[PDB]
Order: sequence, then structure tokens, then C-alpha cells
Amino acid sequence: MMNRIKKVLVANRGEIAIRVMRACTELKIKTVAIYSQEDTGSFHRYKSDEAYLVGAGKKPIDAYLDIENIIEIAKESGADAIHPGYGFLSENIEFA
Amino acid sequence: YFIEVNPRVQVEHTITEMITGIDIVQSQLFIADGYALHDQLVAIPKQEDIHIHGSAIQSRITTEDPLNNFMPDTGRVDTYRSTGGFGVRLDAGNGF
Amino acid sequence: YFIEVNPRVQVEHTITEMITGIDIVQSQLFIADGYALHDQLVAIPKQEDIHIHGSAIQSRITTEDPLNNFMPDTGRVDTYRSTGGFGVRLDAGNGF
Repeated sequence: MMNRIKKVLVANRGEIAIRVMRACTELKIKTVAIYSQEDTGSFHRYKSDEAYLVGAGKKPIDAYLDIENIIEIAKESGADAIHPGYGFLSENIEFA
Repeated sequence: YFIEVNPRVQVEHTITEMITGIDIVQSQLFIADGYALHDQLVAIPKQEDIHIHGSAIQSRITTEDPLNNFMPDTGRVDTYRSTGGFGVRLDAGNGF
Repeated sequence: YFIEVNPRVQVEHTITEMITGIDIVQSQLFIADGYALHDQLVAIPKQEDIHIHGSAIQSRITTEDPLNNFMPDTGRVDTYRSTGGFGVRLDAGNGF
């Protein structure tokens, strides 16, 4: 069903993270979630096919802004694409 | 008068999907894969064929306590029971 | 070929409300109170103005065990977590 995108890493949390995941699974796309330490129990982590901790050691918000860690995880896991969601890094030049 | 462009999905995209019939988040994915709006898979009608159907309202349910200056409450949610029936949509954040 | 009339609401009325926009159960109530289909409060369009919008599917989730000849299971439901997002409707029976 999809040309290039076989796996999406959803670089957000909460509601919008779940929305994207649900759209991915509808299109037969594999999903990868990220969570901060603080969000180890957020339920968006249980909605993806894979999940990985991000921002280890950073503050709660900074952890979801860790561009290079997000890129590491994206690459490690085989993610063709990243959906940044809204807020956080969604409008951030360096990240795009 | 123009005031702003947000180059991202928004929280309220939900209400637009409801009156137009178009899955905005799938569309996002389709687009970024490389497709074109009207490719039969992506199914976006031509501008002439996009219409308004009914009206939709969004309410965001948050732990902001109105009896305490809208300060966000914290803790375990012991009971969480949402709702259903015709004309109702729920997009869950960290309320489970 | 005609075969039957059910003089009542049906389980699947849901899918009709979804493609036509018309709350069938409210309509029932309005009718029995004494109103007329098109009274502006009841808002039922004229036959010409009633249309099909999209398509809808209904699946009934039951404790019928397919690995045991569809015999209804019983017991406490320890976990029950439904779903959400765009295009999704839930009408709960004794699943909470």
C-alpha cells in the first residue's frame, strides 16, 4: 500500500502520538514510539509496535526535544519516516 | 486579516475531518510517501467536490481544576469511563 | 422479494445514522411525542434531500468463543479497553 514508508517513528507523546499510530496501522505501516523516563507509563507507549526510551537524563520536556537521540533511534529501528506531531519539535528548523 | 501559519497538524483537525470526511492524518502520510491528493488511494476529492457535512464541536478534557485557578491536578485516575453513541468521537491522551 | 417487516429499532440502525446523518433514536422520540418529520427541531430532510454520505460497517463484539463452537464465555472482565480516533463509533452493551 505504501511506496517508500514502511515504518514511522512518532516523535511525540500523548493524544497526537496515538492518532498518528492509529493512522499508520490503518495504512499497514509499522510504528515506533518514543517515551521520556517520566512517560515510562504513558499509554501511547502501548499503542506502537516498538517503543524506545529517549532523552535519558534530560529534564522532562527537553527529553522529547533531543533531536540527535531521536535520529539515533529512528536509524537504529529502520524508520523510513518521522511524524513530529504538534508542539515539541514539529515546527523546529534544525529537526526537519 | 491574516495573522499566522502553523506548519503542522493541529489539535482541532478532528473537527474538520468530521465535517469533510477526509482523514487528515492518513493524508499527511500519503503525501509524504510521495502521492498526489487525488490518487485514487488517497481519495481526496477535487476542491469543487469537497463539501461541508453538518457541524462539529471539540472539547478538550484536562486535569485543569477550575476551583483552583485552572491549575492541573495530578495523581492516579482510579476511574475513567468515557462515553459513546452516534455523533461522538474520542481521541485519548493520557486518560486511561 | 419482500420477506419481513420488523416494527422496531434494529441493532444495525447505527450504520444508517452514519451514512445519512440522521439520529434515528431521537427521531423515534420526536415522532412519538407528536412531531412531524420535517418540523425544524426534528430536522429530517425531505426524501429528495436525504443522501448517502460514505460507507459504514458494524461489528458486534461478543463473548462467543470461536475456539469453542461460539459458546458465550462468562466471568468478570478484568481489562476492557476500547478504541477511538476518526471514523469510529462505539455503542456499549455489558462491556465495561
